[PDB]
Amino acid sequence: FPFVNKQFNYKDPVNGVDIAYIKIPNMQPVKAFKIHNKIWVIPERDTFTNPEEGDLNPPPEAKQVPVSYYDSTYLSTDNEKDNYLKGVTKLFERIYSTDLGRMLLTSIVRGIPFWGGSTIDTELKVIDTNCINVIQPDGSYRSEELNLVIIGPSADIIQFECKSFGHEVLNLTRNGYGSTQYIRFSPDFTFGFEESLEAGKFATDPAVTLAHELIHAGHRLYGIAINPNRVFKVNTLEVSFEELRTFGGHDAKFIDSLQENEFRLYYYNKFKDIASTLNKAKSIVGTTASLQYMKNVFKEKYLLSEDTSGKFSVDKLKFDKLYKMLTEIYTEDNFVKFFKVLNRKTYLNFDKAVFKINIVPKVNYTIYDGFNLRNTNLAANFNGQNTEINNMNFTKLKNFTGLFEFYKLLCVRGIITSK
Amino acid sequence: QVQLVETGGALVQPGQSLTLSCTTSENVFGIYGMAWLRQAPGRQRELVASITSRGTAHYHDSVKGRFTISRESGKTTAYLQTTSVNPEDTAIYYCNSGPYWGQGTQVTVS
Amino acid sequence: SQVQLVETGGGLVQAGDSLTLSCAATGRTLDYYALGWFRQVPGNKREFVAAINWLGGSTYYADSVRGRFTLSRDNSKSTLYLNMNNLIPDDTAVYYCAADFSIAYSGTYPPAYAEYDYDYWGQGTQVTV
Amino acid sequence: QLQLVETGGGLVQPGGSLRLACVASESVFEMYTVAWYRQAPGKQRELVAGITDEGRTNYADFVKGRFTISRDNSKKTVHLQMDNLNPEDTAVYYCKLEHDLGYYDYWGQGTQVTVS
Ligand SMILES: [Zn+2]
Ligand SMILES: [Zn+2]
Repeated sequence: FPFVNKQFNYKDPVNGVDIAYIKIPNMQPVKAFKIHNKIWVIPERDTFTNPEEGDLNPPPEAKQVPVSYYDSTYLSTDNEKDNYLKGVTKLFERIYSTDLGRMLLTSIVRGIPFWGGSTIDTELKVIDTNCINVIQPDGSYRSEELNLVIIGPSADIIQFECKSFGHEVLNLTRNGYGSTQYIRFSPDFTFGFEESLEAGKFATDPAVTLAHELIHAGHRLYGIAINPNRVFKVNTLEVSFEELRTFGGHDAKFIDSLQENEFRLYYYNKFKDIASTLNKAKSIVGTTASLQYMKNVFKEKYLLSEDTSGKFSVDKLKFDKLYKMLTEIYTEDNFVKFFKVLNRKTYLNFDKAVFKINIVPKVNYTIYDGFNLRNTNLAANFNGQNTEINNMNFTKLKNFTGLFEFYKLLCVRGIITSK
Repeated sequence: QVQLVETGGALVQPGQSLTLSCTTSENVFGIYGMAWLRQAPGRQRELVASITSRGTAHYHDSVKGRFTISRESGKTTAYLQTTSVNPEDTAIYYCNSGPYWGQGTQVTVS
Repeated sequence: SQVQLVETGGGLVQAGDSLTLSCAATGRTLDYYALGWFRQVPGNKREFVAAINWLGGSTYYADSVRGRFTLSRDNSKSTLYLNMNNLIPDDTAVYYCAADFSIAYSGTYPPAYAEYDYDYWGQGTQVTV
Repeated sequence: QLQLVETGGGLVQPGGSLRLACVASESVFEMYTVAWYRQAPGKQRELVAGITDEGRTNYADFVKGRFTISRDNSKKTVHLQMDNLNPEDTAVYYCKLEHDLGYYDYWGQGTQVTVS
């Protein structure tokens, strides 16, 4: 019955299938694990996606963001990597335990990046940035396409992100194509927030943060992520449209209804254009599979309607439902509702405290209850998330900054010239 | 659909003291906080009062001292009290909580 | 969880006739799994025959066997059958039967076509025509 | 995933009425078309009545307006008012959640309905 079909240990021998050394489009291979189709986990500190961030030593204290935490020794031992892999897998299972998280994970699995990398109009070809090189026992390399990579954080440990390799001219995260998403995330740390009671000494369920990054990845796999240039400026530091949409709840209403309808119109037209490119496709390059096979795969991804002549079109109501699922249903607020946990009430609650956790032992954190274990002292009043009642599960590493205690007035920033 | 309604706007003599009230339907004050912003026809939008969901308050330098903003924890209505009002407070006062706005009360001095 | 796969039916036949290979499965569920068949001639790379998704009967055949080979299932005994019709001398190879798990296999979703997607394998049976 | 349990079944005299109900509390009720299916001991599991998230109802031919399917999205429940029951309706009724995008389907354990 579980999401992950295998029980993985970091020291298990590689086989070139689901446990193997790999290489990213941009090093020497790193040991990674294929926990599910199209999803891989690299129990390593991310020094590969950005070589400019291949230094784990903390920058000068003036250059440090107020909400940051550094530890160059984290995720360096085989035991640390084993525990990281097990915790990431457990959080994936906890997300899968809910219907919302299962739906999101299904969307991610079937959200294969589009084969729009050919210079010929009628040819379907894969984009190499959406692949990884898997070492074979033979010793050769296999170019395998995928959807999601979960890698440990870089220098800043609590800097969780979802970023993708880009096309030189195309914006794959915004033209409906999609690209393989790499998520900097760690299950060994959690955040504490301060929400007024209607005394806020509660910690974040890391499943909620992983689901946040998974919603980012789901937006970006279907190529509907909001441009990171569309940003609110806060005054009394900025907040992107993407983050506010991703949190959902009341924060999503910072985006005007007219902008939401413009997004819907543009992505309806882009899905129509993708369906038409599938209709006009005649050749396919670089795969055992047939052209109709890739056609059907992307039909199942974008939920295109197929007439009795094989040609594709987008059912308007099915597009509306898919888009509303990806943007309004996949939200942090809905994940808080499903997990029945306590969490920040707005993405604008910038102040965080940094705590160390160990979610792998089932006496500490379970798939169905998180920290609020059944039939325990932790089951009531979210006591499992109380960093003082459940003190055996949280160890304070960084205190609250105290620098974000003011009303957040958001003002849209205008279009700016760029290079 | 959330909505903020503010009341208490009328004529005020410079000696008199005013109280503006703002209420909401879903209690978003405990999520974001609340802000009072006043706009004079000649000037631009001015942030007169702000307060977070925890209670910390911040004021503009024009109204610092003579103004006080209250939210009072679990309550779903916020108040802005003013003493020794002067001509600078002739403006339309709008209520804000995150993305939601009121539609203003007019305050005019003699 | 884990599912075992056994393959029976290989043998010697003559060009043009039909044959059926059986893949028996002993696992907990077989739900949300995709069962595929692959060829391998001693020498070249192992190629793909054809696969289904079990839960929602989504089939897919490789262009070397489209229209000739047909997939069929039997839930009475949890078995898979590959019916190879109009066999030709180029079909002589070792046939393997494999399984892959994905939560998206329910319904009309197409199964995987690459060996690496499939994680569980059998020992295979030889077919010579 | 989540357990779907149907309530309101039992035995009734021929020509009576019954209320069936399934609750899908933890499912995302929207994005599903909830429906009722009917399974006779040796026969097939045939579609009975399905209602979309919007409200558009769908009934089978053997249901001649005597069954009414209701859907409350507030409480994420689905009811089926069966009137004028006949011995042809004797079967176990299952409540199904059909994903509107075809991702996956949920099936309940069913409740038995017998008339005599
Ligand atoms: Zn991009
Ligand atoms: Zn985010």
